Amino acid sequence: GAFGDIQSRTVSSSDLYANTNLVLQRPKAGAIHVPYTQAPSGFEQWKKDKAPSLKFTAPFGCEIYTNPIRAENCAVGSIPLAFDIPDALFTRVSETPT
Amino acid sequence: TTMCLLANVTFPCAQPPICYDRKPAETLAMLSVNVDNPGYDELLEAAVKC
Amino acid sequence: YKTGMDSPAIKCCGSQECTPTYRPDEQCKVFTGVYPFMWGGAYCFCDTENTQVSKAYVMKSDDCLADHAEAYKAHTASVQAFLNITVGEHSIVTTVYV
Amino acid sequence: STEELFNEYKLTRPYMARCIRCAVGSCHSPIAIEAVKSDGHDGYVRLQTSSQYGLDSKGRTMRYDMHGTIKEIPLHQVSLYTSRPCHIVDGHGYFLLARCPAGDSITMEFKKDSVRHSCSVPYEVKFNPVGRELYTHPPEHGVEQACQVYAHDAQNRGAYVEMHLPGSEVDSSLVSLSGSSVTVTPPDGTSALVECECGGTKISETINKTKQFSQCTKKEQCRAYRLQNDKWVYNSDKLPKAAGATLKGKLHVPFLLADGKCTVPLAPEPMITFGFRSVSLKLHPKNPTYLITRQLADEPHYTHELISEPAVRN
Repeated sequence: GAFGDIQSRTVSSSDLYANTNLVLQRPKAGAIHVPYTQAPSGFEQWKKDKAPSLKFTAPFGCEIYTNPIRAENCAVGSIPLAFDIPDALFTRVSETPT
Repeated sequence: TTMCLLANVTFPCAQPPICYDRKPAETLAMLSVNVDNPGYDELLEAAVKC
Repeated sequence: YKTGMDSPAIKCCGSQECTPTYRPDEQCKVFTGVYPFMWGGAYCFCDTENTQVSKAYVMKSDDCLADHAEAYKAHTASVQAFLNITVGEHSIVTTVYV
Repeated sequence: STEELFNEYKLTRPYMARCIRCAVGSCHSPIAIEAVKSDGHDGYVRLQTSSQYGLDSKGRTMRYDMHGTIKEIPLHQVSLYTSRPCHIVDGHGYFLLARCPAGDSITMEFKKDSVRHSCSVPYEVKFNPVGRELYTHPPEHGVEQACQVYAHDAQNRGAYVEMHLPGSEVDSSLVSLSGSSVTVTPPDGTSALVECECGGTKISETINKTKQFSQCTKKEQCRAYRLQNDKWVYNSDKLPKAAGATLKGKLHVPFLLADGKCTVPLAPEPMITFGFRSVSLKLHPKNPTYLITRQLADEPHYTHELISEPAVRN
C-alpha cells in the first residue's frame, strides 16, 4: 500500500520483490474467473500525496536538475582562491600612467 | 548470435523452416518451446513471413 | 504493478493440486464444490467433487519503462563551477573544480 | 510497414468472456473488458478487450466471437462512454485507444440488427492534468510542458502479454437427440470430444461424423466439447485452460506510454503590490492554480496552496 511495494533492482532486472497483500477469493457459483483482493498501488498512492519537489522547497534558493542529479546556484559559503602568478606579468611602474 | 530450436536442429533465428501462411499449428508449436529466448522477436518476425 | 492471473484449471469429478512457480507473491488455492458455466452450457456433468484452481501473481506494468521512480542514495557531494577569469586582460572561460 | 506489425495478432482469435453488466443482466459477452489503463495525461485510456481490432473476419474494424463463428462490424458502430461519450481513436489486436473523460465506469456497446450488446465494468477512469493548474478539459492556448501520453501508433516496443492454448470450449448445440438415443454432430473441419456417464465411464474423441451412442437416453448426461489446436487466445481468467504446459508464445502490446508534449493553460497575471519589506499578491484564478512560495535563506518557510477563488496573499 505504500512506496516500494514493488521493488525491481533495475529496470530490466527480471527479478522483482513484491509484497502487495494479495489474497485469493472463492469464485462465484457458476462462473469461471479468478477473484482476488489486494492493497492498491503504493506508487499511485505515493503520487497522490507527494509533498512538493526539492525544486520548490530547497533552502538558499537552489535549482535542482535531473540528468545529472545536481543543484545550482545555492547562495551559501564562499570560495577561497590561490593565485600562483609568474613574475613576467608584473609590468614596471613607468610603463603605465601615473 | 542466437540459434533457435524446433528439434535438435539449431537453425538461425532469422531463417525459420516454417511460416504461418503454410502451417496453422506447427508455427505456434515452434514458438511454444522458444519463449525463453532473447532472439524471440527475430524468430517471431521471421516466422511470419516467407 | 499488474496482477497476472492464470486461467482456472477445471477437472470434472477429480481433484487438482497446487504446483508452484515461485513467481512474485504467487498465491495459489484449490476450490472444491464448483459447477462452472461456459457460453455453450454447463461445463461438467458432476454436481459435486469438481475442482477449480485459482493462481495469481504480481508482475510489473507494461508502462514501467517510461513511468518509474528511481530510489537513490546520496553522500559526499562535489562542487564544480563555470568561472570566467581575467588576469591582466587575458580572459579564459573554464570549468574549474573547487 | 503496418503489415509487419499486424502479423502476430493473425495467430489469435477473439473470444467470449463473462461480463457482469450486460444489456439486461449477467451474460457472456463478445466485447468483455479485461483491463482499463488510464495513466496518460490528457484523457487517453487504453482498453484491453475480448475482441480484436484492425483485422477482418481491414482498416477500421472490430472482430468479435459470436458463439464460435467470428463476425465483424465497422468501428464507427462501436461507442463507449464513462460519464460523457468517449471517442475511439484506433485499435490494434486486443487493445483499443480512446479519448475519455473521468468516470467510475466503462461501458462499451455496439448495435446489431435487433440485438444490443453491452458490457459495463466497475473500472475507475481518471483524468490527469499537466502542470500546476488543474483543468478538466485540455485548453486552447498556453505553453507546452513535457508529458507522457499513450502513443497512437502500434509500434513494437519492449512490453509483452502472454498467449496460450485455448481450452475445451464446451457446446450444447452439437449434442441432440435421436428418436431413441443421443446424437453428436461435430462441425466440419473441427474435432469434438464427448464425455458421458450413461454406462460406466465413457469418453471418445470424434471427427467429422454424426456419431450416435447407445445406452444414453437423456442428453443431459453428455457434454460435447470443442477443439481448436491453432488460433491462440489471451491468458484470461475468464477462460478455462488446456492440459500440459499451456504456453505458445507472447505478443507485443500496442499504444505504450511514451514521452510527448502537452499544452497547459497559463493563469492570469498576478497583480503585485510592493511595500517596505513586503509584497502583496492579488490573484484571480480562472481554474484552480497552485501558488508555491519559498524564501532564499537557510530556513525556506515554503508555502504550498491550491487557490481556486479570488484571493489576496501577503
